[PDB]
Amino acid sequence: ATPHINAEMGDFADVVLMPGDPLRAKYIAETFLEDAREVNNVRGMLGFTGTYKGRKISVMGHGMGIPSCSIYTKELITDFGVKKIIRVGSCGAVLPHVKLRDVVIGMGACTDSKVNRIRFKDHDFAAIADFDMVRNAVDAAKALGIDARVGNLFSADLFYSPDGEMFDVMEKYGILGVEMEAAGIYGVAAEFGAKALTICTVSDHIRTHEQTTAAERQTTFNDMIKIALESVLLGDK
Amino acid sequence: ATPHINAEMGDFADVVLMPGDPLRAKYIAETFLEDAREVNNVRGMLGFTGTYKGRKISVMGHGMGIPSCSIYTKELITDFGVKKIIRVGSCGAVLPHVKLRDVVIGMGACTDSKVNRIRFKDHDFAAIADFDMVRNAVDAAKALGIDARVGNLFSADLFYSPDGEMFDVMEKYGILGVEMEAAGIYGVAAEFGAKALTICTVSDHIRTHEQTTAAERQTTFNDMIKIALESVLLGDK
Amino acid sequence: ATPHINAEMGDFADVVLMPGDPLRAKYIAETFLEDAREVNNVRGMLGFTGTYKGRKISVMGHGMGIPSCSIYTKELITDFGVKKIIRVGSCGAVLPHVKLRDVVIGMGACTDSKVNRIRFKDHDFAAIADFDMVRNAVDAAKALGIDARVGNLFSADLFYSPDGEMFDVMEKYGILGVEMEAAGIYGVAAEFGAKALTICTVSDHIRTHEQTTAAERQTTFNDMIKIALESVLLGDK
Amino acid sequence: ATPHINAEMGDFADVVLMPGDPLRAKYIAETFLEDAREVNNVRGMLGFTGTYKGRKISVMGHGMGIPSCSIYTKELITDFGVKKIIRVGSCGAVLPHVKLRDVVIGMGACTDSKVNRIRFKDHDFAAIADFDMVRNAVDAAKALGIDARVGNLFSADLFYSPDGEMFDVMEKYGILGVEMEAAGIYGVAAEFGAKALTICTVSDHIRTHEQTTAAERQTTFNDMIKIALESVLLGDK
Amino acid sequence: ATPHINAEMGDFADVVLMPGDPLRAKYIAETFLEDAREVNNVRGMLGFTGTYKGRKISVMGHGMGIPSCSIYTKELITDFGVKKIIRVGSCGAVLPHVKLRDVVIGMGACTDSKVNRIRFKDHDFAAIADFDMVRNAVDAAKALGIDARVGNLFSADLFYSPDGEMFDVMEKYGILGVEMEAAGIYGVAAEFGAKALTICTVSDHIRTHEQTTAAERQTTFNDMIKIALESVLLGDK
Amino acid sequence: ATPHINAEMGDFADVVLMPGDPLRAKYIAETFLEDAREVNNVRGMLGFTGTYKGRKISVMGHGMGIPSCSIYTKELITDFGVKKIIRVGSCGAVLPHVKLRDVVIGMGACTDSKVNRIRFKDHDFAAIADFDMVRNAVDAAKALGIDARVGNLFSADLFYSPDGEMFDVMEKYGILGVEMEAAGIYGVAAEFGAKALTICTVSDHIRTHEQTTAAERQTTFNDMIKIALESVLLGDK
Ligand SMILES: Cc1ncnc2nc[nH]c12
Ligand SMILES: Cc1ncnc2nc[nH]c12
Ligand SMILES: Cc1ncnc2nc[nH]c12
Ligand SMILES: Cc1ncnc2nc[nH]c12
Ligand SMILES: Cc1ncnc2nc[nH]c12
Ligand SMILES: Cc1ncnc2nc[nH]c12
Repeated sequence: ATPHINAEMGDFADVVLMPGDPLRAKYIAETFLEDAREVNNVRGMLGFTGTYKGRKISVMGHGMGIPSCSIYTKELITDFGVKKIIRVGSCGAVLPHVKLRDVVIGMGACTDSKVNRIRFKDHDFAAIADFDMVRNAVDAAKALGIDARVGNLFSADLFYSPDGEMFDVMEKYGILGVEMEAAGIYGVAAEFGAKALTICTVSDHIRTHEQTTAAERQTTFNDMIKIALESVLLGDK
Repeated sequence: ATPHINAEMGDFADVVLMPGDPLRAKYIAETFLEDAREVNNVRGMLGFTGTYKGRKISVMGHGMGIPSCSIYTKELITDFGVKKIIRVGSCGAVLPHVKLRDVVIGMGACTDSKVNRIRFKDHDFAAIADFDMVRNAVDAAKALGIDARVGNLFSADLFYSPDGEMFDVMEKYGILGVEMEAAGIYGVAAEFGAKALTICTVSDHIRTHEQTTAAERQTTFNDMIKIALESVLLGDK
Repeated sequence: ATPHINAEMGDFADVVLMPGDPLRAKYIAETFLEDAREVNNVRGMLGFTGTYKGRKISVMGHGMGIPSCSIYTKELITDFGVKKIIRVGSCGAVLPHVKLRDVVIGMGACTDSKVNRIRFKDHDFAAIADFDMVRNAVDAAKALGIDARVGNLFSADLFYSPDGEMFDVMEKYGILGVEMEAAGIYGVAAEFGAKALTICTVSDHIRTHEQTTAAERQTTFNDMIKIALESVLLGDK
Repeated sequence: ATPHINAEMGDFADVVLMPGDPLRAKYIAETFLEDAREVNNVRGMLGFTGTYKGRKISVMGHGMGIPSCSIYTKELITDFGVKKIIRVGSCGAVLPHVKLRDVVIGMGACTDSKVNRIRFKDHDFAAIADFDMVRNAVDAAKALGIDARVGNLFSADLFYSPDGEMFDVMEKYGILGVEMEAAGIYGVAAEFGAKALTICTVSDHIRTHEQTTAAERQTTFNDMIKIALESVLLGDK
Repeated sequence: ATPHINAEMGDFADVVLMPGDPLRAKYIAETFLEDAREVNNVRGMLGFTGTYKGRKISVMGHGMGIPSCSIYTKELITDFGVKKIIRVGSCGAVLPHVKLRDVVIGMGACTDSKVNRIRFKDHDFAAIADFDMVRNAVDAAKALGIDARVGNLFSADLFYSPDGEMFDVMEKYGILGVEMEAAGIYGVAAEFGAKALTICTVSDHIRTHEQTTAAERQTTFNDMIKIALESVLLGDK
Repeated sequence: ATPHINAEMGDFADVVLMPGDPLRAKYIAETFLEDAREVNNVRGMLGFTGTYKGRKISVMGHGMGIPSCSIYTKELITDFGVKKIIRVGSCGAVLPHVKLRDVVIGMGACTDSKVNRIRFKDHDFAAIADFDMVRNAVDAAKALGIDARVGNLFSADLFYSPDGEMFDVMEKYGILGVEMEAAGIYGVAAEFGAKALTICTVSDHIRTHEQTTAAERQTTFNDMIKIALESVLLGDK
């Protein structure tokens, strides 16, 4: 057991999907995992382990923010033998052509945070995902007939940022989506030798100002989850 | 209802106690509040509103890290008329003379986060608590015969910091406790026009390594909650 | 004798009031101290030690700017056993509701100086005053029927700042007064193990431009000195 | 015609291969392209356009350092309609498990340069390559029986860096190779909406300097060019 | 009259020598100027105007630190028609070969301060003296048979710096002397269109740890002053 | 022989002239030096040694950007005993009173590069030329009836800077010319104990782009070389 996870080695699979919302983890466990057992509830950060098409898989919330997901992923990698982490969340759109229900894969992640600079002698550390995991995700989305956009995400420390001019910048440099963990998770993965990937569905559009709500929205969220789950299956083969 | 809180203007008191852990907010509602009523459960961030010796009070977790509490404190302040936020949590100590279970009042909060620099044109913004709130807490503590140090806290972005030596710097400058929120909450308070104070219980020494133990946790934690609740009363008078 | 103070251990009281202007230190010695004795004149930075209602007190100018007062406060603390430093000066206001002659207590001090970043590994060090000293001053002020705001000051390196807009940022974050020392004095206090507090008289509005006028200066200045001197008494009791 | 490219729109292909040394550009043109025609001589930075298996392609040296290649890549993107830039060169390794002559694909590029911060409001921009180009290169390498590693490169501003401890950091964070352009080219591509990729062959090892014959170097360099060239064909399919 | 100088246009010469110590200004006025009249005493910062070999010359203290000298030089340049400022002070040695009684001329000045970054969009502004003034100084020293070293000075914000490793750095890059104003004065000169120069005599040796005291020491200080005075005479011709 | 210079100690003179474009190096050698012998061909960066009025002198292109010239200047200083480096090239002007073909001597060089901060503990290093070399160049220019301006140059990392407002800043602070190497060469020279100078001729004007005939350009370029060459002779005297 670690400070934020009350479980023991073996309780988690070597791969863990991680949404920001713990309630979302329970939703993933019951919707896609068979024989899912809760392996953690500390601070209400629900974690589950089960199987997908016979493969052992875990899913657990990481809370909101780089500081939050950093603790959890680190504890998973160094104390529970987790070798892969796939964040599955929502991001805000900045690019006009990126429509809602578009699955976004963060090959890289820009950031507002100072954590990677702390780690990298105040230089620029390019926070990137594991290449194979990105490829597995793209191929899985393909097999499912889903159009995935691979590019840069932006991990912000302030969901309510005082600088709105930054969004024009993110747009100029092609940032595909804005969220709050990717850069943090990739920094932890590189620091402790594991692999990570972040997948997002666009729920908000800071461009055309139009969030999402319909059966269609929830269908895209599940597609993302399937992409994540199927991508690990391809990784095993 | 805001993006992370499903409640309506009026569901919250004008003062809100906030621990990091949502499960603690619940325990506080059940232990110190009468007519406890759950006003939010989005993302499992349990929020309660009740009464303490006649005063309307609210208690809701804020999650871990500056990005997490910044979201909640902001939404409470701008959409629920919350005037005062009182963070009640745990912190690690760096000063040898600061022993476990000690109660620390964060008059100020240092940080390695970039949030305030982003707000303050990259200059040094002194993240400070509201003076009256600090004084109220100091007084409530004396009335309860409890010792309470007043000074600087350090809000870290990385619980698992790769910069060990920074703790020597914290010690040299008198940091009373190491946590992960104060500086963010104080930043938001100044930005959105509210008042805040962070009270922390010394859960361990970053040096010695002695995580919370036995039933000591409850007494001290209850003392902190007692100090914060009473301080709110002295504040009204 | 230190490099900038020709005095000997014992020439100074354990508490020292310090205005920026050396000529003010003299006026204070003559006006409020009995048995006033000049203990330093190096670089014309007049220093005095006398008695106030029986208490041994010292008053010496610290010059203008963080680099200047850092030198003096440091030498007093490390070579003359000075335990408490109380800066008593003037400040420009940025908040419309803060009017001229207002008395401000710097609980905290923001700055655009790099001194604290150099001390704090380039992180954010919250330059704060000693809590008891702030409280003593707030009380001394009430006993004198004087209004005194408590909050953040901004210590600027450039009196003639080429960044006008920064004042809007100061206003937005509630800076009560703009001066040029607080943050440095608080930094030195933490570094060398002493206590400090900065009290300022609002000499004008950075906006309106209304430099000190008539005999109002003397009354208010004397009120500030009265508040600082009395605060030292409440401190001993 | 631009400040450093004396040619007209159409003279270059929509895809440009760029070696560090200009001499290599002429070699590439006469060794792998057919019907090559010179298109630029300014500053001795030779430029060539021709075909590889029917595909129109251009090659030209980009010089050493982020500033040099930023000039050329920018002009090609905005004035000659270039859509893809592939830098082909050498790099030094810091990882023991990375051998000389190993082919490294830079999915991302870290850097100690300020060009990206100046572009990104002083935040962390993750300088990444175009994902499809990365996979094309990996698949082309596989088809040619060549082993290819994908990950981070480090673009140094100083070949003779005053800091030797930084190499330990690079190793700790998995940097595959050290060179001097990638982060700059990726920044430029992002700024002007184009795609870029950097492929390097491990020339030396900052570790234990091994040894390679001019013959072995020849083979490796041609493998890198074929990879690059075949990757372009895969991209078209 | 300006906020820190109680004088009127004409009271100062268009050239002003400035030592840090106001008492030193009086020493210069009486030792080298004929018919010297005090033109300022605000805050005890003595200023004088007289003639040297028939030329109108002024001398005035600037206090200690960039923040201090910035105010004074700015007020002199923009309100008293001063076109030239020559700081004449003392500096600490860092280079072994730079002996005591060596006259140092700061063609440039490095710094710890953030003031020039505030002015220069956070970039590197090379704080330099006016070339002609440097040349006049070198020629004047020559005519007097004095060996002047021209190079870089280092303007520190902290006379008592917490980082001693910086001195090795200053030494590695050939900094000839350490003081506290040059960089500030050069920033003001460039900002308001005037010319400045800083001349120093080495009084302390942070290398061999040996200050200076003798008739010889005071002879070198006067040589520096003569150099400054004679250099302006050459400037007029 | 070094990584970028295939020559041996003695092949170069203790003084090296460096133009941006390598083609210019061959021109300088056959137009102003006698008995010239090639000493380097690596990467097409031609090197030559010979004599000018009996004085041994070398010339070789340094490429574009701080990173490029830093490599070459460092190797020449540490491996070929070079004592003086004179960069001769062009620059863009931002000051209206600075006309095309004007000769500019860089006593100092500002920059937006991080190389000097990385070298100087993140402080402001004033990248300055060797004073004697500056005066030699000014005197040589005078002797040749050429007008020469002395002051700051700005070494940009990005020829195509995203910020256009910075040019206003440069103008406000008197920058005489914009180029891309000076600050880097001065940094290197300071690091390895050598002397450097940068001389530029105003090629274009970021203001109103005027016009110059290839003939006028020829004349101006030769004037700059003579200046440089004659300045070396003056330095020897
Ligand atoms: C609109 C917005 N801004 C910042 N971070 C976000 N994550 C999701 N949506 C976001
Ligand atoms: C090491 C550390 N960092 C931040 N918050 C903490 N609480 C307890 N220990 C902590
Ligand atoms: C503009 C300004 N800056 C710093 N200190 C001051 N006191 C009065 N006005 C001031
Ligand atoms: C140390 C270093 N820096 C930059 N590029 C390189 N290629 C090989 N070694 C290198
Ligand atoms: C020793 C020392 N350190 C820092 N600044 C100084 N000015 C003069 N002497 C000095
Ligand atoms: C804009 C710019 N940047 C860098 N070097 C230059 N030479 C001429 N113009 C230039």
